Amino acid sequence: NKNIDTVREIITVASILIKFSREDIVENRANFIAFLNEIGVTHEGRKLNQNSFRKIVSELTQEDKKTLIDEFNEGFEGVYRYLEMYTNK
Amino acid sequence: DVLAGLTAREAKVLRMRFGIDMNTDYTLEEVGKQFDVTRERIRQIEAKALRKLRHPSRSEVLRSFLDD
Repeated sequence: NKNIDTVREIITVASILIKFSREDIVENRANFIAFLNEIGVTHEGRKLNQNSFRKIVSELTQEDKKTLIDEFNEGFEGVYRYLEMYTNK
Repeated sequence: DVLAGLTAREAKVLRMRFGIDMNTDYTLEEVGKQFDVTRERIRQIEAKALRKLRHPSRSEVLRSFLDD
């Protein structure tokens, strides 16, 4: 079902990664997105490859994006800063 | 919760997907052993996920000689 619920899921499951095991496994572009696919959080029937992974955060409603920025201070900014730093095309 | 850093949402996805039950009584030392164990559980996940990543997208990894 929904895009923002899935984004909320991804940020929740990644915030965990970020503060538990830290910059070790987060680093490696493939390993990071592979951790999300491991548990099978899927959207529109598709498992999130580097296209679909960034596109659900990038093609996201400004207001619901800002809601995450607002409420999840360190958690959203955490995945945000690392995804724009690490994950290219 | 605020001290070690974890949100109610995060504890819920843990006991949804990762299988680890935050639901019992938690004191300091139990929180301690559970953080250890929960963190280690992720590096056990790591292992299993790097078997689904069969294709060569490996930049660098930990052999013997280049240790920290």
